[PDB]
Amino acid sequence: GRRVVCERHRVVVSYPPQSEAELELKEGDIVFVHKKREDGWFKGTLQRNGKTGLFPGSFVENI
Repeated sequence: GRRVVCERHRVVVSYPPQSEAELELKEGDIVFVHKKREDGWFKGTLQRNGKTGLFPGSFVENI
């Protein structure tokens, strides 16, 4: 019941970052979601490169 801050997701649609605040997503990447924002952007950390940043939530799916 305690907050989930490391929720495992898979990237469904690749996303190129518009700035350094954003994460590059590649299809198939594993991303751990720390926060889902009211504006629909997620904060998470990629397993592949260890980077933390913001990305559009609709581009990922729960595992």
